[PDB]
Amino acid sequence: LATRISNSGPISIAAYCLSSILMTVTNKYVLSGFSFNLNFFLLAVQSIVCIVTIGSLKSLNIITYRQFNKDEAKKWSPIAFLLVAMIYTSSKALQYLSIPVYTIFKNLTIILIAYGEVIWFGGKVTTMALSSFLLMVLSSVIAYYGDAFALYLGYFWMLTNCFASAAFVLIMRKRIKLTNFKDFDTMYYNNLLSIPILLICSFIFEDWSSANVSLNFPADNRVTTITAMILSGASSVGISYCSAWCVRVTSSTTYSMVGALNKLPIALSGLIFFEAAVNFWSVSSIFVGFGAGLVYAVAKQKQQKE
Amino acid sequence: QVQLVESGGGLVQPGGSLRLSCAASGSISEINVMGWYRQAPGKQRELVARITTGGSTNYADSVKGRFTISRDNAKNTVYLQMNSLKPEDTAVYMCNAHRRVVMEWGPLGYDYWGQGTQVTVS
Repeated sequence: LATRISNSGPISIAAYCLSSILMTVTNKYVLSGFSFNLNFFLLAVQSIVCIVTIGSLKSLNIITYRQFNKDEAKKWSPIAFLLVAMIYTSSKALQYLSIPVYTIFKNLTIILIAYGEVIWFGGKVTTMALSSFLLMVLSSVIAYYGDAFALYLGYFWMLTNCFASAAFVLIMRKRIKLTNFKDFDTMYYNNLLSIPILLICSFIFEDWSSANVSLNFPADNRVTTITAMILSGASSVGISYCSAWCVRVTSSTTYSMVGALNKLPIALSGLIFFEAAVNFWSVSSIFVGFGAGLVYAVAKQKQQKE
Repeated sequence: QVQLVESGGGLVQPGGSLRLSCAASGSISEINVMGWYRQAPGKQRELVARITTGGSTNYADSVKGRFTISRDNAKNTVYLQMNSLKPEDTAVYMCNAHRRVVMEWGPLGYDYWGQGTQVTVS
């Protein structure tokens, strides 16, 4: 059964939304009092947690993946460099821009990945599929509507994230095909190589002064900080496997569209389990986003039969 | 992105009282923790209190049972009621606000600091 599920399109999609829901729940509802402004060092800790998680499973003879290779780490380096490139540019994008404006631009990259898969991987973008891309941007625009230099750097660091996010999936999906990598080989290399880069970025681009260190690691609460630093990285194990799983089987476009649809369950949860407003500009954002997913799904059915 | 303005500091006799305030501004939906710090002259920052959206309050032993941090979601303000102020409580009190945002590879945190209100007890 481990093989039929491995080459399953719907299952990789469902497991990706579950792992994204689980990771967002942990970092937003389970860890609500957590404060940590050393971003790259905490993300480097996450990659350490995923490395020891699957490295111990393989050492227990449960799972299995390829041995580390010098000539194959040198060929995965561009993908690991791009993965940290999205991390750095998005952190710098959110220091001047908000989350609603970040999602507007992130839903404008699916139109760029969809048209990059056509050029590089061959194919076509149908009109039904295109109209679903504009219906995810519409839902973002509706949701959003409900210093001059600073806002120039907001869109500069946001267009660079658009290019790094699009290049990441297109280059990565190509490289899982000349290497015949499985979902554990991709997870192993995506994390092993990203540890040194994220640690080096945390050295130069983050504050390691005596006052910021004691503000991030208080001496009177060390078990709480270490525990929250590991629960924050144990929830990313599922999304690290299911991101590479989804990209391999379905597409870079489908993986990106599913990622955009992964933020609608969170929005609906706020409107029911929390106090979030139920105004027209927040209900019609969820309904329009659902129509975008249901139009993309039928669009691929027609494309499958065309 | 997020701006904090503090008001309430001043000179109070020993054993007196003081209430500090800290109004947030900007994007106030991603803020999860907001607290108070003090920097005695010649020393580094110390924690005075901490509150989160959910009312979980963290204090310091030296001020436990005296200071009371509270929040007001109507105007996004945090107060700090400082009773029985001994002279060792003189410092510059600063506000904090943590912005946490979650995306497809992990969370991100941004700390915003207020302006600082000088509190002198004598």
